[PDB]
Amino acid sequence: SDVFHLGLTKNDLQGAQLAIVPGDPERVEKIAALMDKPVKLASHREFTSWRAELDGKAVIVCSTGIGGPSTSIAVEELAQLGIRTFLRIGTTGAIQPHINVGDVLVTTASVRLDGASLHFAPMEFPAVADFACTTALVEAAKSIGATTHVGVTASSDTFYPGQERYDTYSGRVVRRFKGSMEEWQAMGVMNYEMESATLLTMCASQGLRAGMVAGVIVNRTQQEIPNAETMKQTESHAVKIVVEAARRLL
Amino acid sequence: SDVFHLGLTKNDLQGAQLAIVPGDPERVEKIAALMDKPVKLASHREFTSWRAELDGKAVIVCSTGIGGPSTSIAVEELAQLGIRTFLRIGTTGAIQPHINVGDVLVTTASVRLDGASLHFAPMEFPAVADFACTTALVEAAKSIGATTHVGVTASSDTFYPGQERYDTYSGRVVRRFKGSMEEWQAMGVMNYEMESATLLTMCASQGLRAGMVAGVIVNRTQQEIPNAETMKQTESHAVKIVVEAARRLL
Amino acid sequence: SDVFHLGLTKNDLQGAQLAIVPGDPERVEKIAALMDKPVKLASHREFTSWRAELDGKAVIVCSTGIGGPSTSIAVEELAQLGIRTFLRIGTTGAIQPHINVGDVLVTTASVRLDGASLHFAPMEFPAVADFACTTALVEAAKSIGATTHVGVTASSDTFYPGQERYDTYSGRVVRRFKGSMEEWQAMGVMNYEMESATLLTMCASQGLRAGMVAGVIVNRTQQEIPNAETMKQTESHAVKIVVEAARRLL
Amino acid sequence: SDVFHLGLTKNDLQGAQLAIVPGDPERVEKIAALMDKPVKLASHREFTSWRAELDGKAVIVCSTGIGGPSTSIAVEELAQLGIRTFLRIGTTGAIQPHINVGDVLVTTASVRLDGASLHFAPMEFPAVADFACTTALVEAAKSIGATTHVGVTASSDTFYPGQERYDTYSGRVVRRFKGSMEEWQAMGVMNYEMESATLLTMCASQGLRAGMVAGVIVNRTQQEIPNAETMKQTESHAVKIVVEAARRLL
Amino acid sequence: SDVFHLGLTKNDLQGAQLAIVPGDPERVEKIAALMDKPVKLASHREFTSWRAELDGKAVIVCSTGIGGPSTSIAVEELAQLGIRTFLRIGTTGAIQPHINVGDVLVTTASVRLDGASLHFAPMEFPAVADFACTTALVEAAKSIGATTHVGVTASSDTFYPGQERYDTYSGRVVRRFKGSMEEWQAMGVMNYEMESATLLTMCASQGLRAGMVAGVIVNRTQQEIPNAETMKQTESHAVKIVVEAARRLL
Amino acid sequence: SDVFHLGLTKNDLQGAQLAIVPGDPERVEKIAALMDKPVKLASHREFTSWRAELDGKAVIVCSTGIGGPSTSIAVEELAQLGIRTFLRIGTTGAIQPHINVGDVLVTTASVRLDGASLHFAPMEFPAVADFACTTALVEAAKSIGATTHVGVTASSDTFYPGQERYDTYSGRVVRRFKGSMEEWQAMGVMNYEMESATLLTMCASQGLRAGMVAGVIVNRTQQEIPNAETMKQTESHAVKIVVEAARRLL
Repeated sequence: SDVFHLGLTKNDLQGAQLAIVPGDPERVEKIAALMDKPVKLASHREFTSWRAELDGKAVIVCSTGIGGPSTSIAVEELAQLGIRTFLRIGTTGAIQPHINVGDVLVTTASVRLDGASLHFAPMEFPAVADFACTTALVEAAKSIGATTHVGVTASSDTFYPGQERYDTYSGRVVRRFKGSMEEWQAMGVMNYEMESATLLTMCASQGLRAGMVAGVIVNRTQQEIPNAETMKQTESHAVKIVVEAARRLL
Repeated sequence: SDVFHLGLTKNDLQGAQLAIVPGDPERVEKIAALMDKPVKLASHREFTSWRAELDGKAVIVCSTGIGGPSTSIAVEELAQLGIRTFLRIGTTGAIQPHINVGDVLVTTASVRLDGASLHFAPMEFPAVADFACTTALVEAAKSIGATTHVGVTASSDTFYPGQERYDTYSGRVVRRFKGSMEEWQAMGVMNYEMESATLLTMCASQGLRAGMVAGVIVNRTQQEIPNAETMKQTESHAVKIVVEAARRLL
Repeated sequence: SDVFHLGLTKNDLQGAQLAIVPGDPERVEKIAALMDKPVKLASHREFTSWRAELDGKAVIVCSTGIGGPSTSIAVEELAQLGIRTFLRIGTTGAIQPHINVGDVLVTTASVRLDGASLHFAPMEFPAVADFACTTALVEAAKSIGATTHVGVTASSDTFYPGQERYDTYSGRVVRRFKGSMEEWQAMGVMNYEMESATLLTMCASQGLRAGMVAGVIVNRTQQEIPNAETMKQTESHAVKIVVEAARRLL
Repeated sequence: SDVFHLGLTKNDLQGAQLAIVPGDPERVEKIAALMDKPVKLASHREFTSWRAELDGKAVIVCSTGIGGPSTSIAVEELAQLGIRTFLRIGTTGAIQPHINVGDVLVTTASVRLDGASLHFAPMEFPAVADFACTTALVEAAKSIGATTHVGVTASSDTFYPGQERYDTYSGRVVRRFKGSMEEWQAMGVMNYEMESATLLTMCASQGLRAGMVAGVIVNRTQQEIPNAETMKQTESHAVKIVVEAARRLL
Repeated sequence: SDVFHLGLTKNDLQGAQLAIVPGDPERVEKIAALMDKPVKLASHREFTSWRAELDGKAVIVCSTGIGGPSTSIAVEELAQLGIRTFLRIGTTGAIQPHINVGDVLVTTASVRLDGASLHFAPMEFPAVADFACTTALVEAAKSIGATTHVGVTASSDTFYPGQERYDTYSGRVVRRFKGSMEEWQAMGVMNYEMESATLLTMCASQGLRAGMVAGVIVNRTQQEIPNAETMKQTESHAVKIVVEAARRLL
Repeated sequence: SDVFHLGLTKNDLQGAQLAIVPGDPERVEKIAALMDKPVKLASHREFTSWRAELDGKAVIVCSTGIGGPSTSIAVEELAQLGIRTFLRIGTTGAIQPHINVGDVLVTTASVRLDGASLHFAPMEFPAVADFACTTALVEAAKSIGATTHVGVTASSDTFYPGQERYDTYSGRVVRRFKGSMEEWQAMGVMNYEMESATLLTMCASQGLRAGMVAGVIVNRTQQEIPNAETMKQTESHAVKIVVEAARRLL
């Protein structure tokens, strides 16, 4: 009630100025947990949010939920309240043979395959991650023992029919797409997400800092299938990483 | 469970082959209250699945979530299960002046201002509604008495920039959208929304009937807003028309 | 079909674990009236059972009665079904001079002036509010403006003597409770009620969440008369608070 | 408007001075109708007040609710309006082999195993019924042709935690209530109910006449199956007795 | 020099209004050695006391002596001097087989099994603890990730002739303590200590805030007793806690 | 390496079967000095043991410490150590307007205002002293020619309210004691100490003898500005006495 969707007043941030924003409310409480004073702040549509304390400081944990459009809202919504640094988080599947399940990727920039990012800046402008927000992550990952990685991620507007795949009802991909996983695999792209380009682009084009840290929970181009526990735990290695990094970014 | 999100068995519809689909999951129960003997099929995350008889026919309601990608996930799986026809109902703003708060707008075709629909069809192909679905919706509307307007709508992939909004954080509109609304506001286009672009295209091009009704929550060119109850006008006028419509197309 | 005094079964709860509890059964219809999925379940004895949904989860608002001998019944009748949390809401008079009519009052532990509780534990053991449900209430109550105080309460097995009241038939109080209120005031107790002693005492000793909040419908030490709605509205706060605190526990 | 909880206006009893106070309102009704001009007055919480008449004199019938604290108000609130002679009637099971599931008992005094009596007179004080009220009764039952019983009654504050029963969410049977039932028998106790030691006590210690008669729907002292033919019968007879009894008492 | 017992004087506090009261006279050193410019003030019977400075303000710390009777003197004479908030820290053993030798517990309220606590409030009043103090201690233990626990502690006035110790001269206690561990256990008690009760009870009922925190040195429940390097961390953890806490409560 | 809190063995006490225990350790030195061969033996918490001799037989001193729970500890272990007779010198305050400041009291038995003794024997059992240990005191008190006063005391678990002191921080004293000093005064009790109870009751219920003597350091009800010089000598004699007193009991 000062911004919509989120349903939060500027007084609900207790003076905060930074938000960690995953894309799922099941991580919000998990995330907020790893800190102290997590007084659930609200839940209003698909934008479920809390509020915690870190080094005696205000830091929020709000989600996104599939779709750069969906995302574009929460961040702007948030940003107009007080926040001005959107550390993101999440797991994923990489497209490189040398990259393992247990390693964590830190996205420097992204392939703008989404369509949403096109509302804050032309395509010639890059979906670039903030410098400090990138080093802060690498550190936080440089210190727990997580095989760090750094590069570019493809940010496409689709799960099955978009992300270059051929398993569904019909059996195709949009012309200009048909066979895109391969090509990127040759430009040194690491993973396949779906919100980064919007984020990076909508922060980079609007004088706002943001960083990204995922967690390889499976590598499609390899025999060996992942594991429940590995996935369960690994998921948390990514939790700590960012949680721990945000402190320096305050 | 045969899907990947909706979490429903193909036997869960018990006949169902149509489906009213709103973005907000909250309304799913609101909508399915109107039919006869309803039931909550399930409701994982932003994918609330309610079912409800209507003229002895097994009809269904389901949420879309915000954004075209989120949408793509619903419809694709819903169609997978057994549906062949959709019907979207929502809230929105009307750009034209002569349009009013608490009115119904039908859409025969949408301007593609996203990047989700592109995965199913080139930008030449049109975001067109379906006759069958336009028929009822228009009739069912003139049937319950509602100042009805019919035409074209812009389905922006963003709520703030794509729909040209300066009442924001930065107050800037990338060259592209600088003046788009004022320009739209002469091509005849009536309103702004976010999921029609992906719904119409993908359906129109997959042998699946679909249409889309909605109501005006606000006319922004206007300033003297509606009122809470005016907000419940749609929550009945537009809500009844889509069911009124659902019936005829049974 | 499941229990006796209620007439509910492990299917009327839609699998739940929490539940509200207003002693008066004519308040149940108003608790749920504030929550999505509001449906009426029965009307036995004084246990007017109702159900609802808060954030897509099942919540079982239910009523107790005057005293802890009935509440005895209510609590276990519910838990046995599958409830592991309870949040009492109610009516109360304040002994402290500075607590005003309306002011929502939360509790930490009630002074054992009942009898039922003595059947679940010794008088040495403390009728303590579960830290879990006590925090929730205080947040909600506080993140809404509610003028709150948190402290000690006096759970009497009677409404006139066990709470010093002379405007009666006789006009006398048995040695024991003679001048007690006075001492409680010095002792810094907050208010008078009749159900929290059992409830609290009861759950603690059995491994069950339990918290409690109520509303100032009357103060004695003071002058002013009972207003209008602030004897139904004075509840409004508590009513909502016990609900905004509801969400948080789900 | 004259009495907080019940509503009753001193002008609603019209010089009556007796009042049969049953458990639930359903029993309050089958009673009113047997006397004359049974008129309804009001119904709040577990308190439903009817108005009858016997031989040109006013009489009141009001439900009291479960527990000694519940009753605590029914009385004082009535006794505050004009009533001075109270009579209790309900149903119970027996503990003495020499009692069949069709008898009627009368309580001269009750073992105080409650908590709301201590709010009226030290445990040294007896919970004995008046002599007139307890004479009218012993006569009324001999009349109709019943098999009376005049003795002492167990007035527990809860169920199993103080009656040697168990199965439920096992609620600790206070170390004090170990080897209770068997010892209650050896001390010539007839039944077991839950509000008499609280009714009789607040009376005698204040200047009021109360009496107690009840039928035996069950007699767990044996495994010999119980016929509902008796259940409805026993009921009516008992009520007849009291209503006949009251005739004298007026 | 001001107080007949402690010794300290109004002056020797420097406006301080919060004191950490550990039992032993050493711990006091351990603590105080953590704030700014520690300074001994007095050492008289079993009441040694220093003065510190935390986050800018003046603070106190002070040994209590065995049992609550000893505590009773300190607490009072401290409060008399100016101390309004207290905070206890000690050791103990678990009753639950799930509590571990490295865990820490905060007490909401304790089963009053002492005797001295009876010179303040009746046996009904609870051994409840100030809401904030209690919260202040759950955060601290958290702000440093500890195998934390929260709930009720048991505290009598004896070591071996009481707290289930069939080991001394007589080999048992009166008919009160005779297989009670098993008892309180079944009711959910975390530990056994002696000064807790008295403290909480005396405080709540006077107008002061007090918190109770401890650490499990011996896993008495189990066949256990730890060494000399762990009987040190237990303290470092607890010390950093009640200190970290006190900071906030300041 | 024998018993913790004390820290003493057996070869440690040269047979010593009787022992003097004067609460305060700082006064242990100046007692052992009165008997023969005064040798120090330990110093732990307050339990400061000191070996000495008399007439060729061993006698030990071991200050107990404020409160009964303390003493409880000390005595329980000395006893394990061999001791089997205890004399308890200490100070006190009289409540009679005939006993001056410096008088010497001898206790036959005292009031049980403690709480520890309940672990040693029912409240009914008396808190009396051995007879040999009582004549031993008296006579020797006559011996040095000291103004004696045989009688009874009141043993309080707490020093401020236990003995109705209003000049506290809350200026409040619970019900059980409000005006508790005139009840005693009139009753015929002479002093108010804090350890006499556990001692006597604890000893008189196992087989050990015990005694009690104290010097009047402060007469409550009294005033008449206490003459400076008299207060030390006050404690002096009552020391000489016990030492000498202990003479006959060897």
